[PDB]
Amino acid sequence: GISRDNWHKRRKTGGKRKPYHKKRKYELGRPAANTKIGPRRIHTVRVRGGNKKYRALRLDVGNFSWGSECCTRKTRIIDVVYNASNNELVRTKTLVKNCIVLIDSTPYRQWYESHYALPLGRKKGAKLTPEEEEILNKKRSKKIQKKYDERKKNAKISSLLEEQFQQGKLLACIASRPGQCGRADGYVLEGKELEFYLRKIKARKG
Amino acid sequence: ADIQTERAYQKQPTIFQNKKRVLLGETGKEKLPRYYKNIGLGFKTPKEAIEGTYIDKKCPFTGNVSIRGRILSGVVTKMKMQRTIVIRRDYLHYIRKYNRFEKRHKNMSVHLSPCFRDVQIGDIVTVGECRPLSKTVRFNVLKVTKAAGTKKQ
Amino acid sequence: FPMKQGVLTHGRVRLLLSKGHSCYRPRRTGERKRKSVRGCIVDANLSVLNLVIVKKGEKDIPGLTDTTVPRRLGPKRASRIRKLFNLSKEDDVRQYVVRKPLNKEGKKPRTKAPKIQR
Amino acid sequence: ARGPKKHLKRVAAPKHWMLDKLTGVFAPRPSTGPHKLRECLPLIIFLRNRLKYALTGDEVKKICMQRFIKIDGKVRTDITYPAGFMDVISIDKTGENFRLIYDTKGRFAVHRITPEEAKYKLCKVRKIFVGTKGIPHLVTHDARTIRYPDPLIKVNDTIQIDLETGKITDFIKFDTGNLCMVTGGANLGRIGVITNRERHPGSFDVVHVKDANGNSFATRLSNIFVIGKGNKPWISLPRGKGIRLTIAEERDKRLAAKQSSG
RNA sequence: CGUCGCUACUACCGAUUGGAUGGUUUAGUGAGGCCCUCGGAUCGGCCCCGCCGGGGUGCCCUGGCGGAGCGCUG
RNA sequence: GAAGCGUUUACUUUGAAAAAAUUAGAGUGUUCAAAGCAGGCCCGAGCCGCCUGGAUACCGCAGCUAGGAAUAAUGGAAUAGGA
RNA sequence: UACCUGGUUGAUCCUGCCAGUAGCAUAUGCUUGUCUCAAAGAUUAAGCCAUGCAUGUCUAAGUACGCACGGCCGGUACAGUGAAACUGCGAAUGGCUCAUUAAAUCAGUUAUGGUUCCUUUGGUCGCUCGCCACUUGGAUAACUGUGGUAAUUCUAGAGCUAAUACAUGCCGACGGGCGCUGACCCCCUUCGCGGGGGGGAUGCGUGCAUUUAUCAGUGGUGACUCUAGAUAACCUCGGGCCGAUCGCACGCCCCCCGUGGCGGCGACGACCCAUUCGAACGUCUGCCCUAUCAACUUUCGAUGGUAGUCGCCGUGCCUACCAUGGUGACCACGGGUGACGGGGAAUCAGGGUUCGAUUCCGGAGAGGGAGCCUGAGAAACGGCUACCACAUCCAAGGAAGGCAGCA
RNA sequence: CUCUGGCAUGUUGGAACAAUGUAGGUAAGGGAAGUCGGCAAGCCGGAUCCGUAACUUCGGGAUAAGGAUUGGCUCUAAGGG
Ligand SMILES: [K+]
Ligand SMILES: [K+]
Ligand SMILES: [Mg+2]
Ligand SMILES: [Mg+2]
Ligand SMILES: [Mg+2]
Ligand SMILES: [Mg+2]
Ligand SMILES: [Mg+2]
Ligand SMILES: [Mg+2]
Ligand SMILES: [Mg+2]
Ligand SMILES: [Mg+2]
Ligand SMILES: [Mg+2]
Ligand SMILES: [Mg+2]
Ligand SMILES: [Mg+2]
Ligand SMILES: [Mg+2]
Ligand SMILES: [Mg+2]
Ligand SMILES: [Mg+2]
Ligand SMILES: [Mg+2]
Ligand SMILES: [Mg+2]
Repeated sequence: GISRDNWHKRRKTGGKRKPYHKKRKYELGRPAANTKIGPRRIHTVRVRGGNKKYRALRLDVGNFSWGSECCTRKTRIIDVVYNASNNELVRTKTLVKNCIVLIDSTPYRQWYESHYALPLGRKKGAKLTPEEEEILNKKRSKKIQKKYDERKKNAKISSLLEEQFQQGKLLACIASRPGQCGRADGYVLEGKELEFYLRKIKARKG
Repeated sequence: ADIQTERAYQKQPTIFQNKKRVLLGETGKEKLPRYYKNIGLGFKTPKEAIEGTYIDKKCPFTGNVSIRGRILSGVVTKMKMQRTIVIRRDYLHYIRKYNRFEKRHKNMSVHLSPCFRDVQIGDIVTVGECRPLSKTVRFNVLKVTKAAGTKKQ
Repeated sequence: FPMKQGVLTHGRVRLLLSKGHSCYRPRRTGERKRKSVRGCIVDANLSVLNLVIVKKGEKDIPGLTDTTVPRRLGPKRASRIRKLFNLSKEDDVRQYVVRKPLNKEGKKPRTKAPKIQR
Repeated sequence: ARGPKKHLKRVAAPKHWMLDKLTGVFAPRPSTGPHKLRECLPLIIFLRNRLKYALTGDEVKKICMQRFIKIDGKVRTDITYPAGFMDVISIDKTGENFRLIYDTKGRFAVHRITPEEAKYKLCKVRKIFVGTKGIPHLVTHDARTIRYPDPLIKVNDTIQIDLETGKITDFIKFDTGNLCMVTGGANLGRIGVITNRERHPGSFDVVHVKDANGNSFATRLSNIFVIGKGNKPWISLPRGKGIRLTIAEERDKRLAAKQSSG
């Protein structure tokens, strides 16, 4: 089948190499996963040595980490916006190792309020009252309240990040390998890397 | 130009740029840390790689490559590829019948890290064996010595 | 050639039968062999037709609905005997197991009990 | 080949097994075990060509099945078990105990030892590492691993190990001026004292060893195995005391032995 | 010494867009396996729940036929 | 006892590691030899068994190590950007 | 043993070849009394094959309701021997041949800090707080019974029955501890405020393995982006471990009792680590003849960079975007080989010249190609699928092939 | 094919749809057997990407020969002021 051998290539000087044996199993290749976005469909392929590789044909939920806040949450992927390898991979909405994707920011919003107690992602407020009126006040005691404003002076979010929290979607880069591990973990873009990819998306269409 | 001249974003994977820069620290300029390692075997990491800004995953000092195996030298021949040069090694092959030697050479394509900015054609370079970097590249440049120059008229 | 369920064509086709499909037993682990099978629809060109009565009628078919054959041998697992005999718990479970009697002419009569598992 | 080899030609067998060329075409082919097959003795040769207890392969099969052979404190029924180096071969029915140690010519020799000196065994630590929950582990020259070792044991040292428990009774540190034994190469089976350890980064270290007679020889660090504290060996050395003698003096030793016995 | 004449042998050129047998390939067709997306001949389970039933006391613990829940799902 | 060489090599010597078999070759009366890796000592019969061997050399070229520095190549300070 | 002799001339000195001479290695001719070793369808055809055999396997210790035997000792689950069959393992070793193959194979050297690994040996298996457990579920073999087919190691329907097959699934340790969340309460500088500390109800996660991101720096390297820690989380229904297994003697505790609880020796089993046997791709150097082969490679990956895919892993292995590179008179590229490489063999002053199909190591192949299942390990062929070439049986509807294994 | 501009089908109309003709098509299977002779007809054909021999006055032969693709729709890149 698909072969990963080096003997079918031309040698460095450009001469032709004659194979001295037929194809061997240990130098095989399998068809690409071509992971899509959708309901979870993960296939198991048995690999060298009796081990197990998880083919991830479709994912919809991933485990992405904020990083700057050490907050990792299991969130839902919306779509793929940029891919450094091929522009077609974005068009077919395929999840690869390094493509950047939009993820739902609700779990990070929930952690932010339950940790910082400052409105993030909100536009004008007084709209989800049955819970937000309780998280902000909590009628807490002297020390806990004193424990919350010591979490306030370091409480600040970059303008680029907080703007995306208004939109409800954060763009993040995958760090795992769907089609090998069967999962789509990654990290949220911040800083210069976030600015670099925003410029690339803007140059793509803007 | 800068280090972002392509379709992806370069960064040393061991470095976190976004270390929660808030009002307690002046922003900026918080100079990002640089990953660098001593490659061992007595070789001294160049100062350019200690404090430069280039990104090279195949660099012996600022990349994810380990030098192990044979250490050998050569002469730079061409420098018309990106981050990699070809060196020529001259040796003598002994022939028993004629009790005489025979001059032979082998060209080797080696990876040249951007830390060695001052590299011309004809210099002596010591290379160390690493994992296969390309189809025909298995050695990485460790030290550059000038070829009876260091002064240019 | 035997007829295979799901072929869905009158006639004979060749199938790459793997382990435990039908109409094929593998000679070694992982062996697959291509065999000829008959479709599941019946027509004139069939040697036999295996048919199973699912319900009784008005009377007994001669030589068929009479002289009922017993199950060759009873349950063995310590739970398959409890379901058959409504054993609750520790109601002399060992003795309730069916004891098959053996009767050969050139020997004394004797009954044989099986080893009960679990 | 398409898989593991499970045959060993008689010619391709290790030399120190001291097998001849006419009995058969194949060799014991030792099973996988604590020691590599090039530096191990299968039990079949040890009970047939060493002690002559068994005559053929099936005869050494019967003796192993009856379970009197006890290697390293455990009964072993494998006909081709790899014995290895300084392993205690105890046959309790006959009351003899053997410590498997190379002779002067780099060959394993029959070393009868006392029963109480068979209760312990020396071992060379090869890799030291820490496991999960921060538990330090230690693997020896055998495939034997122990947990919770004394933090002073480093790599290529020697640990005093007692049988039937597996604990570390004591240990020998690798240092200059320590008695050792060479376990591989040309100088295999030579008893001597460490004189110098030169090191080569990225390559194998070379150590220099001087024996009792003053002969100085070198070898690789992987062929060193310290069996004494300074000068005093911790095990009963075999006949010849692990001293190497050239072709000149074993000849006159035969003539002296022959003349005395004549 | 060479032409010429006779006889043998050896190669050479030569119309025949000669012929034969191998090898490497373009293009077209393309068996079969594998992967993916479907597909669902069949095969079970729950909802059994028309009923005789019923027990901590028509409020079923249920012994099983039986419609089949005209569904949920493997 | 830790660090570097006040060049870099070629060269030469040493050491390591370099499968066995084959070759040379040590021992051994196979009845001699080609071979083989065996074998030898006493027994007065209790010898309720003793002593050995299964060496060594060579293994080109390339790679590793430590000494020598004669021959051979290569460099240091010339706009001093020198020690 | 560092060796020559005949032949051009009327005769002589040479050049120079022809012939002689000795070995070994194939065939052949003649001859042949003894005895010890001993090669042997390689050379042409890796051309074609009838027949027979060449891979099977059970211990006390996975599963016995065959009467196929048999102790019965007689009122009991299974005495014991056990065919068959399920299960596990092996069948990827060995053996044969040398067609392909010219930096390829192979040899020496070195690396995997770039990977996988059945088995063996040693670690680990109460580390996880979370109405069956005195043991849960369904089928299927073997077996009885009805057949079909010209034929096959072809099988269907029907009826049973087990597991260390296939699934499901607890108790227990287990009392808690730790980190977050913190109702409140207490001691507080007290004073009209801040207070500096303690307890703590209630909820959320806790172990190993995986995939991420972050923090610090118990052991180890020449050098880790090593090992080990700490935090936030993930943990894939064709979905990891957290024993529903089997024998051997049989014993202790009896307060509570009196019918339970405890017990040793093993076997099997496992997620993971180490080890062993390896395997795989790599580093440097080394190969015969040919220039009536001097320029090759690059659309169709050629050389390199970036990001991915795939693979057990590193790599143009493949894809996308880029750069125009890479190799050559130190012989590239191409062609030939009556080329498998090497250890080695013959000849023997020294230097060399030929020969290595052939018993040891490595490779390759199983009529020619190609593609796969199972498995730790095969692109397997005494495994399967397809095509091509041969070729067997047939009732012409189909079925079955691979001696470069031993004969 | 159409707009501006022009015209009335070329010195007659109507009805039918025989032969023979003039002009134009199609034809199973075969494929030059027809004929003095492939006459006539038919095949091919544009563009893109490959790929092109003998011979030669070295310019050519050459669109040699031979092969693949070609629609519609939705996009994506590159080429400027
Ligand atoms: K008319
Ligand atoms: K014609
Ligand atoms: Mg049981
Ligand atoms: Mg050949
Ligand atoms: Mg050979
Ligand atoms: Mg093969
Ligand atoms: Mg297996
Ligand atoms: Mg095959
Ligand atoms: Mg008209
Ligand atoms: Mg008119
Ligand atoms: Mg007119
Ligand atoms: Mg026609
Ligand atoms: Mg036609
Ligand atoms: Mg004609
Ligand atoms: Mg005619
Ligand atoms: Mg015409
Ligand atoms: Mg023409
Ligand atoms: Mg189109």
